[PDB]
Amino acid sequence: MRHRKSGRQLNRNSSHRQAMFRNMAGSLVRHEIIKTTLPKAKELRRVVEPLITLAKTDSVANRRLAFARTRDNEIVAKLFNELGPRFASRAGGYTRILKCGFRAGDNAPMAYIELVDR
Amino acid sequence: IGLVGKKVGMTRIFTEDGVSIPVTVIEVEANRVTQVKDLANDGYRAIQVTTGAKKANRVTKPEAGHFAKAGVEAGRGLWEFRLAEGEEFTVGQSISVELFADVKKVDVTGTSKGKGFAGTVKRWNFRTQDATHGNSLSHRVPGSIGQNQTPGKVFKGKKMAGQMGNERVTVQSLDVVRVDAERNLLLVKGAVPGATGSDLIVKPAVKA
Amino acid sequence: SNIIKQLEQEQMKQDVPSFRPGDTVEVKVWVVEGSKKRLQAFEGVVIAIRNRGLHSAFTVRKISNGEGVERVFQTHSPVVDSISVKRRGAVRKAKLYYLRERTGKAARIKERLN
Amino acid sequence: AVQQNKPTRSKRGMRRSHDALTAVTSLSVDKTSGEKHLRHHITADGYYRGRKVIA
Amino acid sequence: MIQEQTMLNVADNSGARRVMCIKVLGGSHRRYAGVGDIIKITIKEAIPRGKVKKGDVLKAVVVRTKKGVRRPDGSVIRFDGNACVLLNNNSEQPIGTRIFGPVTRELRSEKFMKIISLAPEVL
RNA sequence: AGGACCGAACCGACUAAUGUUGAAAAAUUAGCGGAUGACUUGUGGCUGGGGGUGAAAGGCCAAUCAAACCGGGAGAUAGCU
RNA sequence: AGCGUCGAGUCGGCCUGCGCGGAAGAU
RNA sequence: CACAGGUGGUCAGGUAGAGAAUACCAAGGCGCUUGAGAGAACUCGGGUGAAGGAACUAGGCAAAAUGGUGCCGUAACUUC
RNA sequence: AAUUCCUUGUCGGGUAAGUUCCGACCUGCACGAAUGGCGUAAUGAUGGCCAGGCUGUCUCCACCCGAGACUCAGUGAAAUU
RNA sequence: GAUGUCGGCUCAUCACAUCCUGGGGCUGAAGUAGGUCCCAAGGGUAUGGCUGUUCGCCAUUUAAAGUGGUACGCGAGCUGGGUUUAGAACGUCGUGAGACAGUUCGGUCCCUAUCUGCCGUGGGCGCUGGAGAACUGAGGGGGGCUGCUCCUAGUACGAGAGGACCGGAGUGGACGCAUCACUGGUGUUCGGGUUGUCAUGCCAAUGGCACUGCCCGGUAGCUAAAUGCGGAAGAGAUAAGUGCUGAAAGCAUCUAAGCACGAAACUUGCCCCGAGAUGAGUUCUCCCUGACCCUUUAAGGGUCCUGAAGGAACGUUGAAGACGACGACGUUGAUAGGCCGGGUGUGUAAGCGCAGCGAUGCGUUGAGCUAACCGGUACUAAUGAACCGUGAGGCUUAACCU
Ligand SMILES: C=C[C@]1(C)C[C@@H](OC(=O)CS[C@H]2C[C@H]3CC[C@@H](C2)N3C)[C@]2(C)[C@H](C)CC[C@]3(CCC(=O)[C@H]32)[C@@H](C)[C@@H]1O
Ligand SMILES: [K+]
Ligand SMILES: [K+]
Ligand SMILES: [K+]
Ligand SMILES: [K+]
Ligand SMILES: [K+]
Ligand SMILES: [K+]
Ligand SMILES: [K+]
Ligand SMILES: [K+]
Ligand SMILES: [K+]
Ligand SMILES: [K+]
Ligand SMILES: [K+]
Ligand SMILES: [K+]
Ligand SMILES: [K+]
Ligand SMILES: [K+]
Ligand SMILES: [K+]
Ligand SMILES: [K+]
Ligand SMILES: [K+]
Ligand SMILES: [K+]
Ligand SMILES: [K+]
Ligand SMILES: [K+]
Ligand SMILES: [Mg+2]
Ligand SMILES: [Mg+2]
Ligand SMILES: [Mg+2]
Ligand SMILES: [Mg+2]
Ligand SMILES: [Mg+2]
Ligand SMILES: [Mg+2]
Ligand SMILES: [Mg+2]
Ligand SMILES: [Mg+2]
Ligand SMILES: [Mg+2]
Ligand SMILES: [Mg+2]
Ligand SMILES: [Mg+2]
Ligand SMILES: [Mg+2]
Ligand SMILES: [Mg+2]
Ligand SMILES: [Mg+2]
Ligand SMILES: [Mg+2]
Ligand SMILES: [Mg+2]
Ligand SMILES: [Mg+2]
Ligand SMILES: [Mg+2]
Ligand SMILES: [Mg+2]
Ligand SMILES: [Mg+2]
Ligand SMILES: [Mg+2]
Ligand SMILES: [Mg+2]
Ligand SMILES: [Mg+2]
Ligand SMILES: [Mg+2]
Ligand SMILES: [Mg+2]
Ligand SMILES: [Mg+2]
Ligand SMILES: [Mg+2]
Ligand SMILES: [Mg+2]
Ligand SMILES: [Mg+2]
Ligand SMILES: [Mg+2]
Ligand SMILES: [Mg+2]
Ligand SMILES: [Mg+2]
Ligand SMILES: [Mg+2]
Ligand SMILES: [Mg+2]
Ligand SMILES: [Mg+2]
Ligand SMILES: [Mg+2]
Ligand SMILES: [Mg+2]
Ligand SMILES: [Mg+2]
Ligand SMILES: [Mg+2]
Ligand SMILES: [Mg+2]
Ligand SMILES: [Mg+2]
Ligand SMILES: [Mg+2]
Ligand SMILES: [Mg+2]
Ligand SMILES: [Mg+2]
Ligand SMILES: [Mg+2]
Ligand SMILES: [Mg+2]
Ligand SMILES: [Mg+2]
Ligand SMILES: [Mg+2]
Ligand SMILES: [Mg+2]
Ligand SMILES: [Mg+2]
Ligand SMILES: [Mg+2]
Ligand SMILES: [Mg+2]
Ligand SMILES: [Mg+2]
Ligand SMILES: [Mg+2]
Ligand SMILES: [Mg+2]
Ligand SMILES: [Mg+2]
Ligand SMILES: [Mg+2]
Ligand SMILES: [Mg+2]
Ligand SMILES: [Mg+2]
Ligand SMILES: [Mg+2]
Ligand SMILES: [Mg+2]
Ligand SMILES: [Mg+2]
Ligand SMILES: [Mg+2]
Ligand SMILES: [Mg+2]
Ligand SMILES: [Mg+2]
Ligand SMILES: [Mg+2]
Ligand SMILES: [Mg+2]
Ligand SMILES: [Mg+2]
Repeated sequence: MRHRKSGRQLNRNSSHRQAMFRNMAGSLVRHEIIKTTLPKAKELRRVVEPLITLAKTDSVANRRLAFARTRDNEIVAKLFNELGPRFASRAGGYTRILKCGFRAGDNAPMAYIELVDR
Repeated sequence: IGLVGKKVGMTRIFTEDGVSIPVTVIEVEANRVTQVKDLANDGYRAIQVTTGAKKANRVTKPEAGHFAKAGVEAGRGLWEFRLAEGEEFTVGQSISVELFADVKKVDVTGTSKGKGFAGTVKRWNFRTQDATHGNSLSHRVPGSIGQNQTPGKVFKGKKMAGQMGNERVTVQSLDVVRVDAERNLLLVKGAVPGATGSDLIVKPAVKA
Repeated sequence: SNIIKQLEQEQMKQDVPSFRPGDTVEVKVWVVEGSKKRLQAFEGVVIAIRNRGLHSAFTVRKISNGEGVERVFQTHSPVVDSISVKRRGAVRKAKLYYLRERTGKAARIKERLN
Repeated sequence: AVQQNKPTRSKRGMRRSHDALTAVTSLSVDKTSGEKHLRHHITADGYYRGRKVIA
Repeated sequence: MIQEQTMLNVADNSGARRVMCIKVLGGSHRRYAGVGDIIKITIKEAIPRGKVKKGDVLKAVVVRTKKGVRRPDGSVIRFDGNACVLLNNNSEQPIGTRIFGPVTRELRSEKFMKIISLAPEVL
């Protein structure tokens, strides 16, 4: 049973998932649109959107929390200097997932996830 | 008869003499009578009731006309209650939790929480075999399922793994702790079937 | 939810004092030995608090007549007549289960004087 | 555990009575580009619901 | 929550120091004795010149448990150790003259009012 | 000093689980024994089948051993199926 | 036979036909 | 077999360490040639567990436990 | 008794309870002196027994993390009949 | 041209020659408590020490620790202690190889389930116009155990000792169902402490790796040891048994006619499934009221138009779930995520200042962070469509209306 449980395992261990979503969150902030599998896109929202929320309030503490969760100062800088400012008036929903068919190699359901004002 | 309610959740009532009574809170909104079954037309005596408030788009035209015949708003479903020898009700009558004002004990029916596909240990309280002492791949497995050539088959009703829960369960003879007609609440002592939010059928206790 | 909130809030005591893990508290409990009722004091260290509205509880550890005793009080129970902080303890943790393995000098808690 | 008797071509067919694929019931038509697409999916030219969403 | 093989401390001056539960009495397949339950015990360790001897088979009433007791408001009382009071095998009356450490109000019964009276406190 | 001690490499193989149409015709994993010696290992050499070799288990002698393998006597013989 | 009364049969061996009990088992 | 096996020699960085153990790294080399989901039973490999503590079992099998250095201290018996 | 059939001999010890164990007895079915007798410190992945510690071994299982199992796409066996 | 074996474990299922509980006759049955026989199979029916044991003995329970059948039930379910390979030894026999239903130590247990069966769960078609619901209940399944205490009553009974029936009340054991409010477990998705090391230029602060590195706490969920509930009462027909009236047979006789009692068995009552109940049931509601031509004039066939109710599909999903299924929701929207507020948990972040030689302490500060929770909120994603499903529904006969 998984009654009321959140979070997808994605056939990985916890440390792999954490590392993967840190990378993928970095990729989405950097590029503003990425193509990934639909389940990964849905989970990535729960990682990326809180980073954008954190980035609305520029402070050393918040930059360091963002750095702890991204480990990339280019990404932290973009969050606090661009995205947080860009999304200051938006109450959540900083991303949109667009389904885009099936991956050739494994028939994986694919989606684009992008920042909403890209 | 009984009423249809909703499992809100569980809490406690502290009594003045320092007893904590575990209570299931049941929200019993007005049950509106949608149909009265009689012996002439239907061959048995019953009321059909509705409760709650369904949204127009989700109410089909067949459903709408049934409610419209009764002259009541669409609720979230229909439930029947068999009538006693005396009991009379009218179509469109609303029945409140005040029904239970003088009732001491109730039977509460709901749909149990769904455990999905359950092993024999969980489903039937089978004992596990040895975790060690040489056991090969047979820790929680059911063991033997029959005899030998006589009878050369497994008997019907054999306890085996399968779907557990997500089925109708009645818990009998629950004490009515409080009937709060103003808040549309019935408080019953102890647990009742189903998750928070699920439909409950509450009836006066059959046993006594 | 909002329903259960309302049912719970009307039963909640309004006069529960502030206390923290590590405090020495005296809890006076109603004891009915027959029909006569009286207050029995239970004094000891708060080793755990469960903050959970009406379902709040706290665990008090005492050494009584040789023996370590713990009592888990249901904070809003009418059995609990009164609670009073006798001494404020300075501890880091929310839960002082480590005190179960300590006696005497090892089980001392520094006073929190502020 | 293995068969004592060779299962028939009949029995094979019967087991495969549930193997048939379901065709796409209908394709949606983008309101701008007029391209057919899977419903709730972007078009091959990168439209979705009239908007050019990718390039 | 005492079962067969559970070692208990002795909350009396009968002379036993350590006793082992060899039977939870009062029903077929009965698993556990809590506070107020009679158990069959064997004395594993005793004082030199006590009223009881090592290897004696007696009854005892469980007076403290680590699992503890629940009260009607949902409260719990738990002890650091499991303790019992040795009883005469036939009469089920306390062997010792003193009781040591707290007991609970679960013992308040004509059967064990001697233990209550002798106990240094009742919780 | 030591067929001394603890312990890697190295040599081994006591227990358990897995695996048993294996990843593997003997292993993997966790533990285990020896670890300056009657030790271990590379290269090459010698011993040949009623023969060898054997700190001896009928062990081993090319996944084969109470008499190797290959070819031959040979279509042995088979009151048996 | 029941209690001298009472007014018609009664009694139990034999041979034999057919039944009755004796007679509890495991999917 | 693009096979968790077998195969002798040589070289020997850093931090911690007695160490060629072990952990993390350097140089250097790799992610092991099906993937994607899901988060049932059951199996496998693991983590934690109230109270009890060998009651398990042929048997404490397995597991849990012990585990370092310095110092103090150390019984029967003994071929010393 | 690595030997004893009768046999779980008998007595003592250990356990609440001990066909095993330890110590005895001698009635050695069927020990016995280099196919050695009886001892014996040390040693042992050796056999038996007891105790402390320790624990999911168990009472009696619960939850969790992973790999399978399940679904989709690709490839695609087997014994048997 | 193989039908795996003792014992254990797991899971059973039936018989009744009944161990307990239920009913009853007789008793050398005062009571209590037995003995014996009859009825009764609903349910229930020990844990340990020793031994491979089954068994047995022993300890201590229990209302009781039933007896049997089921390939001495159950190894394509587990074990492998015993038996029964190869090693070795003892006693014993044999000149010896060796041997012993003597003993002793060691000693590989394979199978991915086609069919039947069983537990679950779907798809198809049917049920006669289609559709959405609510039902009836043929039939099936589950459940059915019991202690102790108190009252009645120290009554009846008894010389005492002791000590009831019947009836009533309470509280347990075992078992079962549900649930998570409580008490707790778990909680590698939350917070913190900390060892070694590597990195982010460095400091400070962080992150990676070391079993989640090791740990301490812990939210939701799941959950038991947690806490609610259950077994029934009642009814019918009975068993053994007890009778009433009563002849045959002037009597007697519970039986032949007639009538009455009588048990955990039976049929109900309680719970769950249930119309594929093809004997395919009922009730309520909803929807479709067009043209046209052929030929094989028939439940014939095709076209043009029409496309309902509703369904499905897709999407967002769920205390529903292996997949199907089932439930919620799809902008006229709280379905999910985010966001906001709260709660909860952890336990006083960072930065800065102050004190200290410094480790560190103190202030800012119960701070900061906070998953699955609660209450809200259209910010994001749930699309306009399209698709399937049709167009008044056979014949015969009756009863009524035209
Ligand atoms: C090999 C036959 C086995 C597996 C076992 C057999 O037991 C014997 O035959 C005892 S002799 C013993 C058998 C096996 C093979 C060699 C050795 C000697 N051991 C390991 C045994 C128990 C029977 C006595 C004879 C019949 C059996 C079928 C049913 C049964 O109970 C079997 C046979 C047909 C079975 O295949
Ligand atoms: K030869
Ligand atoms: K002998
Ligand atoms: K000799
Ligand atoms: K049986
Ligand atoms: K009798
Ligand atoms: K029975
Ligand atoms: K057989
Ligand atoms: K067996
Ligand atoms: K078989
Ligand atoms: K098997
Ligand atoms: K078949
Ligand atoms: K809980
Ligand atoms: K919890
Ligand atoms: K670090
Ligand atoms: K039907
Ligand atoms: K289902
Ligand atoms: K939302
Ligand atoms: K601070
Ligand atoms: K600070
Ligand atoms: K806080
Ligand atoms: Mg959720
Ligand atoms: Mg995978
Ligand atoms: Mg890690
Ligand atoms: Mg579920
Ligand atoms: Mg078991
Ligand atoms: Mg195996
Ligand atoms: Mg296993
Ligand atoms: Mg048959
Ligand atoms: Mg055949
Ligand atoms: Mg198929
Ligand atoms: Mg050496
Ligand atoms: Mg070797
Ligand atoms: Mg190894
Ligand atoms: Mg050695
Ligand atoms: Mg060594
Ligand atoms: Mg030999
Ligand atoms: Mg060879
Ligand atoms: Mg030869
Ligand atoms: Mg010739
Ligand atoms: Mg030939
Ligand atoms: Mg006869
Ligand atoms: Mg490869
Ligand atoms: Mg290789
Ligand atoms: Mg090598
Ligand atoms: Mg290394
Ligand atoms: Mg898993
Ligand atoms: Mg562990
Ligand atoms: Mg534990
Ligand atoms: Mg513990
Ligand atoms: Mg212990
Ligand atoms: Mg044992
Ligand atoms: Mg046992
Ligand atoms: Mg071991
Ligand atoms: Mg270990
Ligand atoms: Mg013998
Ligand atoms: Mg003997
Ligand atoms: Mg003896
Ligand atoms: Mg023992
Ligand atoms: Mg001896
Ligand atoms: Mg000899
Ligand atoms: Mg000689
Ligand atoms: Mg010798
Ligand atoms: Mg054959
Ligand atoms: Mg009988
Ligand atoms: Mg029957
Ligand atoms: Mg019945
Ligand atoms: Mg026994
Ligand atoms: Mg058998
Ligand atoms: Mg049997
Ligand atoms: Mg097997
Ligand atoms: Mg079999
Ligand atoms: Mg064996
Ligand atoms: Mg031999
Ligand atoms: Mg039944
Ligand atoms: Mg229970
Ligand atoms: Mg909760
Ligand atoms: Mg907790
Ligand atoms: Mg934890
Ligand atoms: Mg952490
Ligand atoms: Mg630093
Ligand atoms: Mg690294
Ligand atoms: Mg590394
Ligand atoms: Mg008469
Ligand atoms: Mg009963
Ligand atoms: Mg807090
Ligand atoms: Mg920090
Ligand atoms: Mg402060
Ligand atoms: Mg918040």
